[PDB]
Amino acid sequence: GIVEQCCTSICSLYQLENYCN
Amino acid sequence: GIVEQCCTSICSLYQLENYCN
Amino acid sequence: GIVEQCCTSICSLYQLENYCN
Amino acid sequence: GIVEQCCTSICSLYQLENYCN
Amino acid sequence: GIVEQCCTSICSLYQLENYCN
Amino acid sequence: GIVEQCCTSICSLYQLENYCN
Amino acid sequence: FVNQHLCGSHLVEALYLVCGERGFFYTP
Amino acid sequence: VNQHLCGSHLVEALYLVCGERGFFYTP
Amino acid sequence: FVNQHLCGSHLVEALYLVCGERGFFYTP
Amino acid sequence: FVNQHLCGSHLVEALYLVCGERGFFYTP
Amino acid sequence: VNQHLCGSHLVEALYLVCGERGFFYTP
Amino acid sequence: VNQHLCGSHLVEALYLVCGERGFFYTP
Ligand SMILES: [Cl-]
Ligand SMILES: [Cl-]
Ligand SMILES: [Zn+2]
Ligand SMILES: [Zn+2]
Repeated sequence: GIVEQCCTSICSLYQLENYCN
Repeated sequence: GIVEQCCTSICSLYQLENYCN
Repeated sequence: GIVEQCCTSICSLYQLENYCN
Repeated sequence: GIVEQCCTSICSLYQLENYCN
Repeated sequence: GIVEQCCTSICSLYQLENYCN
Repeated sequence: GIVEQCCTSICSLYQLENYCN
Repeated sequence: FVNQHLCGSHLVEALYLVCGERGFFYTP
Repeated sequence: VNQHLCGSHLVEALYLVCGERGFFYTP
Repeated sequence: FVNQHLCGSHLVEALYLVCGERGFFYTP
Repeated sequence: FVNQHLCGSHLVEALYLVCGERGFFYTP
Repeated sequence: VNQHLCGSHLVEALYLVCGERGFFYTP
Repeated sequence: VNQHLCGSHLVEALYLVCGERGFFYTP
């Protein structure tokens, strides 16, 4: 998930945006 | 300025991008 | 809502727990 | 202390509460 | 107090240093 | 730079101050 | 408006800590 | 601890990028 | 009330950085 | 005055995330 | 640096969980 | 990620220590 995807390596704004709603 | 624009109104990330560089 | 309840009054951690899950 | 107890591994709310007052 | 002094006026880091220890 | 100087090891207030202006 | 934007930021912060493994939704 | 701390930056970043929409978060 | 709750959060933050090895008490 | 000091803190935070490798200047 | 950064999250978390009582912190 | 997170604390610390002057930041 986001912790898996964005904590081992940076997420762009667009990548982070997959977790909106 | 940024304080005058974004502390009175909410500024989105696209507005804020104009103060980068 | 949470903004309406906790930005007008201070909300403790027990109040806030009701918006978890 | 808290840095010893809560930075090598997560502290619950109750664990953190030992450091109140 | 610190809230009464630094939430009404802006407090610099030198003002704030007086509430350390 | 600051990331090089202040993320591998703590910077004092005075050290951080080199990056003001 | 701003008042509440900034408060929202602290609220998510606090919900993060409080909710634990529950997690949470936030909408403005 | 390192990922609890990252999570906390993540929600803050979500808060801003998501806007009106809001977001969901679970660890 | 909220104004000051949120300011308190920044204040602890700033006292953290400023006080260093001194540390600090905070009460609301 | 305080209102804006505290908002500035969130603004730098947001500029940090948004600007990426650009970076930014901030002045009050 | 890793523990200075953790400390900063710690005080914030203390600020919220302790409430009226407040707290004490030393590194 | 560890340095992106440190950066975020850095700017906050800069914001406070620099005051009227402000600061510049680049990663
Ligand atoms: Cl605030
Ligand atoms: Cl961190
Ligand atoms: Zn704030
Ligand atoms: Zn952090």
